Amino acid sequence: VRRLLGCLGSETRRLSLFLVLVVLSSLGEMAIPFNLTLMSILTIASAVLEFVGDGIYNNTMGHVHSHLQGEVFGAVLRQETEFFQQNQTGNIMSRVTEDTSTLSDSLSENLSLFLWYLVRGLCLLGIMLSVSLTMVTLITLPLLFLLPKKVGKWYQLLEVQVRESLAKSSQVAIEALSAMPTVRSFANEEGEAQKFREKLQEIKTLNQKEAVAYAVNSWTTSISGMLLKVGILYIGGQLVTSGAVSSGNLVTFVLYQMQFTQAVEVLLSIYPRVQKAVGSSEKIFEYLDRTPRCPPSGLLTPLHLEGLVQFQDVSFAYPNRPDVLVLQGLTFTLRPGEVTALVGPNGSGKSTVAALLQNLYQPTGGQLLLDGKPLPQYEHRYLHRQVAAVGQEPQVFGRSLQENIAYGLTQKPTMEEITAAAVKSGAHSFISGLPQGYDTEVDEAGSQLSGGQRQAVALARALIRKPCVLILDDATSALDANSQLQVEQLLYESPERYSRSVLLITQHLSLVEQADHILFLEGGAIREGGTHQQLMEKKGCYWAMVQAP
Amino acid sequence: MWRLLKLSRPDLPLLVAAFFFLVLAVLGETLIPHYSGRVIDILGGDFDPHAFASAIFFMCLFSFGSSLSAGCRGGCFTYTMSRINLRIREQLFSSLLRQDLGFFQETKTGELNSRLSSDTTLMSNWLPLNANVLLRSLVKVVGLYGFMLSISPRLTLLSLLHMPFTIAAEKVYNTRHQEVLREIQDAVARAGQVVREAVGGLQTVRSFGAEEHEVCRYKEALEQCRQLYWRRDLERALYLLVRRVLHLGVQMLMLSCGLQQMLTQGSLLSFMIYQESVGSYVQTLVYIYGDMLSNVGAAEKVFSYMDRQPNLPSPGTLAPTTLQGVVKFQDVSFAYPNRPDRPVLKGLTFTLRPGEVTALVGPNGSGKSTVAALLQNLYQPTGGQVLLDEKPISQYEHCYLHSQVVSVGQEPVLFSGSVRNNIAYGLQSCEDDKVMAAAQAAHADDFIQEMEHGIYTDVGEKGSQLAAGQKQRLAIARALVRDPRVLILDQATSALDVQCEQALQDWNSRGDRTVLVIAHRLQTVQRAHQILVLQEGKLQ
Ligand SMILES: Nc1ncnc2c1ncn2[C@@H]1O[C@H](COP(=O)(O)OP(=O)(O)OP(=O)(O)O)[C@@H](O)[C@H]1O
Ligand SMILES: Nc1ncnc2c1ncn2[C@@H]1O[C@H](COP(=O)(O)OP(=O)(O)OP(=O)(O)O)[C@@H](O)[C@H]1O
Ligand SMILES: [Mg+2]
Ligand SMILES: [Mg+2]
Repeated sequence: VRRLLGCLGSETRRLSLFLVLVVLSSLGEMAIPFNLTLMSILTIASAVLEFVGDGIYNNTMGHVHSHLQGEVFGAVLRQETEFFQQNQTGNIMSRVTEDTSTLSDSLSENLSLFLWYLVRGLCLLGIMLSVSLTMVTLITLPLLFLLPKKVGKWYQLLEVQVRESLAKSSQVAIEALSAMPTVRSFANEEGEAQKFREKLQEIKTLNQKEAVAYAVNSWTTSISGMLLKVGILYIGGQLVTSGAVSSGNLVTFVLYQMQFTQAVEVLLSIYPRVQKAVGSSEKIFEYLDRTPRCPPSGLLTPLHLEGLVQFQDVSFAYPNRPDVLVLQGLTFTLRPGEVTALVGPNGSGKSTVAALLQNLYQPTGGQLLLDGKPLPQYEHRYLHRQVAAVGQEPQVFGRSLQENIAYGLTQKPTMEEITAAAVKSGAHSFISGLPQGYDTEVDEAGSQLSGGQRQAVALARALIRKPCVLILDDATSALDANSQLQVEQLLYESPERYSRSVLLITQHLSLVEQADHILFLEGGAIREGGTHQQLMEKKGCYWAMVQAP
Repeated sequence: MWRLLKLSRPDLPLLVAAFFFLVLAVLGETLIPHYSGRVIDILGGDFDPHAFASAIFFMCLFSFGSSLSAGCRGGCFTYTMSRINLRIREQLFSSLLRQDLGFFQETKTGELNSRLSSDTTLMSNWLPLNANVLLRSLVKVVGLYGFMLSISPRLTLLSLLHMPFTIAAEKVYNTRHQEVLREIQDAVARAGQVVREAVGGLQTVRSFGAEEHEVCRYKEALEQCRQLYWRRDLERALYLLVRRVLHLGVQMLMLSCGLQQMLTQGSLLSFMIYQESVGSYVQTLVYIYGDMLSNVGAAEKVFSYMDRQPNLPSPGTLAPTTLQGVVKFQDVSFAYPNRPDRPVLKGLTFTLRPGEVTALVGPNGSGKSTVAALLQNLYQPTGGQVLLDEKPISQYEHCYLHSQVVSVGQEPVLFSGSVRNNIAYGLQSCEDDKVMAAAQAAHADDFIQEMEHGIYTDVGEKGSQLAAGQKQRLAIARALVRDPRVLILDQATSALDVQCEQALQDWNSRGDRTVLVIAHRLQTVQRAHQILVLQEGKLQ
């Protein structure tokens, strides 16, 4: 239950400057009432107290909120890649945003209520001190803790499924919204509405039990307080006949007794809210304490680097389906100033080789070396700056073109190299056509651009880092015959070709004739390897692929 | 400000019923402080066997009835204030799924998800947050009012004077609060966009090592929300302080009106503290009324999304049994509604025959995919006509038109269902033989057997578990499972290898299907009956 002290104590200093004030108000209540402004000068002073407490406490609570949401999201980004496909996007959105918001508001209300009533209850206990009747009340008090102890676990188990179904409904909503042309082109809006209602049925089912649980809790709290009041008043009335104390002695003792019961039933009411918040902080605190299974960032940052890449007996298996092995026996070498073209049928695993080269995953039974050193040894930023790739499906984010091209660079290159990289990739030939120049805005997922424009923007983004290892993977799929020769120049006519190691994965057989090396990958195994003429002279699978038409 | 009460109609047999457990509360509570005194005065008037037990029985029954009403009221209120939220969420999603395409480019997906997941609780938060103290308070106020009705003929100058102090500031505050109550939403939802742009492109972002960049952007977005929250809390606390400070004016005025008579000191000095109390409770009343109205009115954006009408044309009722398949363009010129006054098509005009293959070629940005998307009645041409047979395409039934005319887009987007739930997308019911036939027709059955669970394999978001060629084959099978009459496919040869491309050369081997194909490599479309070339949005 007390899992919050590790994420609140850093603010407690400010809370100290609240807590003293709390008793500065509490003794205001305990003090007896002791000149036409005599009722004024005190009263507005009390109002000033009502400005200094909640003026400060709220100023701390936001610092608890905006920090915590800055941490949990960070705990999302440290996890491994295969986590992000095990948990859907909508689930991560829901657990990042609304669970944290609900926990923060629940804490911000319940902490203030708990303090402001515990101090008053302690003062009310202190002021009434016959010792014997007070001790009788204090021994019958801890009997009432038996039922919320059995109620809190039910509350946690009930609220966890509420959060799960809300997250699933949000995932359905965002998946329906993010693919709107595909939804409308098949006329399947009613299916998405049906899926949303099917998700909301579980929420209604759990809420109809939440209401009953709240009603039973209020019933038990009021019944327990009432019965204890009748018990203490009865035993007092029976003790009156044996003398005990005077009428005026007990006429205030019973009043302080019912005030103490009023103080304690509020804590009895807020115990289930504490249990509900504890249940609400379940999936979030799993994200914070989860150990990422990927290796951490390295520390080497060599000032001089060559594009020497070695694959030695690399075998990989996807963690979703670990009983199969996608890659069996990869072993090859990439040198600077050379072009290696990796070709094969669909389902071979060329994108898996690209993912292994970019340190997205880890090999199962092999060695991958960059300049004689393993990939996790290098620093994360330096490694992803020295290795650049395009990918089969490029993605562009919703900002300016000059920020999409220079994305991820902390150095912040100026205008000149941005324009040079846009000219080199051929993107500038339409970028100057836009009315706002390079400062134009493109929306989410690049819906304002065509396929060739998106591929050109991705290529210009990958070019501007001046990488030593470059991976092109179907970068010429959507490009026409006019722009693609630029890519061909980028492979064979640019003077910077000697400074890069290019890994080309294309199904266009025109670009692989001039490659220094050609690899044929089928079933996760290298079938043929050599130059173009050596493969053409011998009879093999590459010859069949060429001579198929 | 009114429409949400129209959303409270199915909750009619609860809410007023909840008010029943309200009044059965106070009808007990108004008999609580009197007879409880009958329990304490017997301390000085000790009569154990008869009066004490009767007083205890009556007090126990009264408190038992009050608690039994209060618990049922709380259960009914907690059920209703979640049913309202569920109805609002469902109706908002059903309204969002109905609007046009151009609405989705102005706004962002994170904004709509934040409107779904954060503003609806703000709608449903208009319940009185603290109510038990309010119910004890109203009974106490009624009792104090009944006790101070003994000073009636001098209270004629008191009730009227309690109205107009510091109320002219109230009409200020409910303005200055409400705009803040909107702005925080416009600072929350935009911040909720940031967690989109990382997560949905996580495999992109880790490809460049920009995690700290996204974390910095998220913390910068959170700082503005923290500042707005602090501003709202400070303004509310300052208003409360100034109200409590300036409340004493009527107190000192009535103190002067009491002391000007020098009824005596035992009748006015022991009288002032109760109206000095209940002034705070009537201030609480007006404060909760203002806060409730502000919380209701702080969702003008959600109400506008509720009431927004699309620019889609009137739906058609036409759905004939036969369909020839002749397609005609009549001087069609189209400009996107998001970026107007820049035409993309500049007077296209052609005809598609039922039984021949028409290929379309053009450079990047020339507008071929715009033609393909316009042919499916996704958009509206500003000039010219798009005719299917002899009738305009907008006059057809939606499901019938999108079951007869189908397209394979530039980039297929897949969903998080099974493979059978993705091939049969948009179909109410279909047999497994149709799915198997469409799988053989697209050469997709060779890798259906390879993956686990057969055809019931789970496929993640956007087809992440599959490769690009398998996704292309699944999209082709999804298009072919409907047995269409008009089939538009653009760049279906993006990721397929040479063998599959040669094995899937002739789409028109059936000989009774209108096919439109868009390709960049001109050698692939040498078998087309008709070839169309367009430059800068004009046919050559
Ligand atoms: N995230 C993943 N989880 C599980 N299996 C995967 C995943 N990504 C790919 N696979 C599987 O790995 C194999 C090859 O994947 P990959 O995308 O690397 O193929 P490819 O040969 O590069 O594709 P293509 O020729 O279509 O470009 C397939 O069997 C595919 O189902
Ligand atoms: N949704 C959109 N909103 C605004 N402009 C758009 C939109 N879709 C396309 N455009 C613009 O229309 C022009 C061409 O669009 P389109 O995608 O139809 O071209 P295309 O020539 O078919 O593309 P490709 O390069 O894929 O062959 C470009 O200037 C592009 O920016
Ligand atoms: Mg691939
Ligand atoms: Mg196009």
